[PDB]
Amino acid sequence: SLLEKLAEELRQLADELNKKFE
Amino acid sequence: SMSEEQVAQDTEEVFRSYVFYRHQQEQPADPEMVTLPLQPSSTMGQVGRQLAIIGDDINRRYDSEFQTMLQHLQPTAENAYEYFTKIATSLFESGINWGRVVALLGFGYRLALHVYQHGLTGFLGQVTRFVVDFMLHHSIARWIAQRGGWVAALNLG
Repeated sequence: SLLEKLAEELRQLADELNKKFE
Repeated sequence: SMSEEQVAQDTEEVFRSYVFYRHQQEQPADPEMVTLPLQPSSTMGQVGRQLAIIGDDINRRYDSEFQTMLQHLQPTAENAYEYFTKIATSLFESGINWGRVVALLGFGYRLALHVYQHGLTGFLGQVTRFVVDFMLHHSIARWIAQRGGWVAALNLG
C-alpha cells in the first residue's frame, strides 16, 4: 505494498504537475 | 543568504496557505482548515495559494485513487509518522523536482484531511511538522534553497 502504491500515485501526480510547470 | 532553517520556517507558512486555499476551493467541511489562522499576506502565502490553484483540476481526478488507498491504509495517530516518512522517501528516491515538492504538500493535505474526517482532531500541526521535518532531513529544504528559496516556486505553471 500500500505504501509503495501511494508513493507511485504521488510520482504520477508529480509527473502531471511537472508537465504544466514546463 | 538562504539556510535550510529559513526554508523550513517558510514551508510552514506556505503549507498553511496551501491548506486553507486548497480546502476553500474544494468546498463535509473541515473546520480546522476553514479556520486555520494565516500570517498577513506575503510572498510565502502567495506561493501556497498559487500552488493550491494549479492543482484544482488534477486533484479531482486523483481523489478516488488517494481516498480509496487512504481508506485501505487506515492512518492513525500512532502510525501516521511512519507511513508519511516511508511514502515520502519513496517519492523522492529517484530525485527532487518542483512537481514532487508540490505532490508532497498535497499528500500532507490529503493525510491531514483524511485523519480529521475519521475523528483525529488537533493533528494538522503534526502533519505540517511531518512535511517540514521530512523536507529538512531529506535534503529537500536545501534543494529549495539552491533554487533561491520558495520564491522560485512563484508562477510555476
